[PDB]
Amino acid sequence: SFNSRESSLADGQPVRLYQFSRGAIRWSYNSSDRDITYQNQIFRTVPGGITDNGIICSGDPQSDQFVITAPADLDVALLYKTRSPSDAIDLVVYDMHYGDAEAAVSWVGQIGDVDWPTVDSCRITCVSEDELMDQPGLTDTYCRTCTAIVGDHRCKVNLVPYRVTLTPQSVSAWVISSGVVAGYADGWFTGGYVEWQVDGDNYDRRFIEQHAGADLHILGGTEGIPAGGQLRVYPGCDGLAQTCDDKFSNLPNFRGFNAMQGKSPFDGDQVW
Amino acid sequence: SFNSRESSLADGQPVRLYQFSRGAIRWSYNSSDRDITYQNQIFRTVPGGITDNGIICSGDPQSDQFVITAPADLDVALLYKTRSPSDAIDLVVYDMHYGDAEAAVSWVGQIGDVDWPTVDSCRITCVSEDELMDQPGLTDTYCRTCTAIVGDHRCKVNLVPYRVTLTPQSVSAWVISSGVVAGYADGWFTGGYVEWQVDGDNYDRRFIEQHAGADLHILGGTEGIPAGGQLRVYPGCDGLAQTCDDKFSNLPNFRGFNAMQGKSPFDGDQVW
Amino acid sequence: SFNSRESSLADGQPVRLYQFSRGAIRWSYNSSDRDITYQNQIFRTVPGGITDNGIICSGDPQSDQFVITAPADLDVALLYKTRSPSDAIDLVVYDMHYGDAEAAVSWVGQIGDVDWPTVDSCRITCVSEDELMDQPGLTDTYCRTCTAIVGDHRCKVNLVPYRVTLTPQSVSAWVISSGVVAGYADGWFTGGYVEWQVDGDNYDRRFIEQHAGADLHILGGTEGIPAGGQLRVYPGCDGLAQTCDDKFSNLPNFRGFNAMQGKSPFDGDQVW
Amino acid sequence: VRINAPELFGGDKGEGGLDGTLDVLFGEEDQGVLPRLAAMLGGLVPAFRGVTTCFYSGLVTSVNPYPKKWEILRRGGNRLWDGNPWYPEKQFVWLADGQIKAMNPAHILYLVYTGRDFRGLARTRMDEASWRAAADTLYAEGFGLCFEWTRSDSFKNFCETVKSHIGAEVYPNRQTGQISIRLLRDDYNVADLPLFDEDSGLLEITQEKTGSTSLAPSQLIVKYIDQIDGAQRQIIVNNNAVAASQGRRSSEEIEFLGVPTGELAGRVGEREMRLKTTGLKRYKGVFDRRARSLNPGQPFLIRSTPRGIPETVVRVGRIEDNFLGDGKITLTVVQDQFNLPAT
Amino acid sequence: QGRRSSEEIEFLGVPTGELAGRVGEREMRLKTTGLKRYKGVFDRRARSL
Ligand SMILES: [Fe+3]
Ligand SMILES: [Fe+3]
Ligand SMILES: [Fe+3]
Repeated sequence: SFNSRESSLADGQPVRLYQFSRGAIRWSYNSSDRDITYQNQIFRTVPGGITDNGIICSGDPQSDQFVITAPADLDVALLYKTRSPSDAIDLVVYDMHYGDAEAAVSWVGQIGDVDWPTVDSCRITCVSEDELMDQPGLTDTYCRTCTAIVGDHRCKVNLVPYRVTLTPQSVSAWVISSGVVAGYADGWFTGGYVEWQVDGDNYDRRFIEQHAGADLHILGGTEGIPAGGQLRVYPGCDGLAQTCDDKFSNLPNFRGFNAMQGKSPFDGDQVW
Repeated sequence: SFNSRESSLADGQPVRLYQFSRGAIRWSYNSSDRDITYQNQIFRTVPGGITDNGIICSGDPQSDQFVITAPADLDVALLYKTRSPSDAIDLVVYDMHYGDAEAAVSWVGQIGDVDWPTVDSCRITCVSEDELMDQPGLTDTYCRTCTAIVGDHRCKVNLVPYRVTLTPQSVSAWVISSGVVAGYADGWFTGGYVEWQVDGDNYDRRFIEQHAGADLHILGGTEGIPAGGQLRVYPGCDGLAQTCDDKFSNLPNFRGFNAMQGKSPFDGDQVW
Repeated sequence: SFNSRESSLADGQPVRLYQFSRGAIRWSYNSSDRDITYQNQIFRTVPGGITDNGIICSGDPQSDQFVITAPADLDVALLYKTRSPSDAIDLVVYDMHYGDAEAAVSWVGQIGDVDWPTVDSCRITCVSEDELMDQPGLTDTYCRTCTAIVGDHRCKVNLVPYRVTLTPQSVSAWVISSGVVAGYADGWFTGGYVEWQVDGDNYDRRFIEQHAGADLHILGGTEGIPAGGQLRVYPGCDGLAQTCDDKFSNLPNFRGFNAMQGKSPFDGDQVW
Repeated sequence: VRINAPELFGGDKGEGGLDGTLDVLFGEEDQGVLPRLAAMLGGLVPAFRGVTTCFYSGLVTSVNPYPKKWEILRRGGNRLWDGNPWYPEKQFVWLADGQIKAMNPAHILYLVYTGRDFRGLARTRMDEASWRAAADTLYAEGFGLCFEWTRSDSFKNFCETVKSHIGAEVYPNRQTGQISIRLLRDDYNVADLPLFDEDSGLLEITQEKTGSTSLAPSQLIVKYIDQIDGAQRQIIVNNNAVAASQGRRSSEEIEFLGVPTGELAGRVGEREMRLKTTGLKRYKGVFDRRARSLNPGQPFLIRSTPRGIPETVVRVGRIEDNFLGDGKITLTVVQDQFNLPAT
Repeated sequence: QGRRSSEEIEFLGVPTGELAGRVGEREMRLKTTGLKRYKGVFDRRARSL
């Protein structure tokens, strides 16, 4: 009846539904003045209303953004206030008419940017998957180092055995200290990242600038790190062939070119 | 008195005249509420009025356009509704004052674009000859083919003996069929064009995608082709030297370079 | 008290002062309706008021202009009406509150452009020193000529002995004639400039197109040259080494490269 | 042509030389087929009409199999114009005791506009009087240029380069509809030029553009190409008056590769320096119908006593007129400071 | 056309001359057939496009 209602000249009762999902956690909002139950999901009513600006599909990712307006107290947007969540918040938009149990999917995407122009409002800019095609695609260089992030699909190195679970001893503005890591050689954890559970099955990740003794340096500060929460810390690969094989014994998968050639052409001037 | 009237502080009676000409056919329009006779030519009065936006001469062809506003039923503009006429409609603009038999030429140009924003109006964009200088001017390539359109001033080939006058047997959406051309070898007419008289001494031209047996393929469809009108069809030159000389015996004027050199430099690496 | 008054919520009495300085001559203006004495300097009140548009410091010289609005009869701006003064008019802007003897410097710069949009107003565009960084900085070419303006810090040639003080015999639209220079060889003064005192310790300079006999050709016309005023005329250097040494004996400082090499590479094809 | 240089590269004791026979086919309208070329190459050999071609046969090098690149100088201009040259009495300009056979830029523009191989516009669309006057003036000034076409760009770019080189405006005349050319020279009488005043056809003048003098350059570098050898050359133009005032040295580089002689480059550089350092005054005036007949590049006088502007000579710039409706004719003008010195 | 006009288009991806001619015929037909462009306004009936 959704299509029939759209074609109807007197039963038009538009209502737009938004679904923000991050793994196992979902946030449901509706633009009407009362909650709507759809597919066993109830959508909350935001005091003040939630509205968008329209959907544009012109083939230009930079121009085809989707804008959401909502109060500054919106739960899903509140997360971005202090620090952007590590994972992207997928957004799905449905369209349905009051009194009908059928809805149609209109827009699908993820959060691109969030800002709070006024205390009584917040503007969210949503981007589609098409915008991820503007970055280069070379991803190849003939250099000495590995040119591969430890654990990627190219290194084929399993980090689960190297996982270390610990409770930090003391947390400071920029340094998190723990005695368990003090037993490892300096720089063992350099290049690794720290992941811990925020809510449900979602974890927030932070990279490590440097590891020295019992003190760990966290890039961008330690804000948001629970002082007593359980933390998982993985090591980091420098990328050198000696580092790759002595520590991880992954030399066969070494993607770097240590000593094949640095400059030698076959159309130079004098070989000697 | 035209200049005197322009300098006059109390006799200003501006009236703008437009003259659309295409060979032997002329269309005369005036912006006043009554017809004006000038040089033995009477200019019709369009119900609703005809007006422009102004004349700009800044040296930039892209910016110095001339815009005409007129109803959607204008006769001269009605031609563009279905398909643009093959020939360009030259436009000349005169200026005169009511009660005076002298007029001054203001703008000269040709139709650039026509559109119908509203059922009650039509907008015509007129371009000057200066805009034809934006296209390149290389017009030269050292390739094997002729690089010359059959019949141009460079080929120096007379197509009048090859003219064929015929009445089409059957006309379809995309194919025009005639038995007379069935007596020619396949591809004889490929590359040629069909011209027929529309009105007066003006003809509309259409190119031919392919010729096969008794069926002719017309680029862009056969719309606008009279089903019983007399049609003139000319052949087409493939551009190959063998094609040029065997069919037309125009080898001395052959502009192509068949076998002079494809790559051979005099500063290469090894001649053998 | 200036800062205290700015922080004050009830004593705000803003008043902006402008100081236009050119060497030994200063022009003082204020935006209030009465003259203000500051640092023993009294600022005139302009009938109609003087006001600006604001100060922008965004790091872009093209965008961070300062605009001044004042009547068309402003004394400092009146100079630009006929010809721009040779020297740049430095401008310093102060801020003070009525009843307080302390002022703060806000903007410093020089006149960039002046125009008179209306008979009752004039707009002055002021530019900062940052805009002088847009021009190139190569200032080096391996050519035969000197590549140095006579008298610059690179030529190290003292023009004071060559100074000639004279009273012109006759002044025309484009030619200034004097018999004293008639005693010099043709082209002796070519490339030089004429400087004369306008007011105080400021002189206006004009370059010379050509010198021939008793007649001097002035670039851009002779307008603004006093018919009886005292004029100082300096010679000009052609830039050739023979010209540099025979006339000025400054060959050791010759910055040109006469006969070191014109094309000769050490990686060519055939030395002979 | 009998080219005799068997020992150019030292002969047998060196790297060889250039010895052979050279045949040139310029590609005339009636050019025939060369029997030797067709016989040697064989197959379907056309006449190679419409294009200049050469056929070399002989020694190229010796000792080593690596032939060297060549450089050939070639003059042109008369074999163009298809079959009907236009005003040939002034087509070419002779420089340096006849060494350089420069071509008149006006002829270049006329060929580009009316050339059947370039644009093929009807010769009737060009105002003969203006073009002939421009060609006569250019020939009298001995102002020739040489160019080569390898950029494959739009006609507009090349035409703009030519105009900037010569300092001329090409516009389609509004009245007669033909293409007219006007040179920016001080070749006008003050009296005959029209005058515009508040009571004589001027409505309102808004923009003043006083300008500035402390800025602008003091030294100008002009780079040109000498056609005798094709080697890059440059000349230096200095502004002593502005240089003295300037606290620090300033320089700009302008390329006039079309200029074949240093003296001509200096002549145009003096014009550019005078224009850029004389402090032009720009005005944006509003006029009534009295300014209806003006065209781009046409100089005229303006007077406005209330503004304190005496009789001033200005050259027309951008034009925007409205004959019907608002009735507003607005013109943008610049002070007349364009002139090409002959010395 | 009163005077000759030409444009150059590069299709370096095309490996065969016949394929290049096939696409060039399409381009010529598109650029010389005189397309008509419209900017229409529709209600919800055009929602699924
Ligand atoms: Fe690795
Ligand atoms: Fe042919
Ligand atoms: Fe010197």
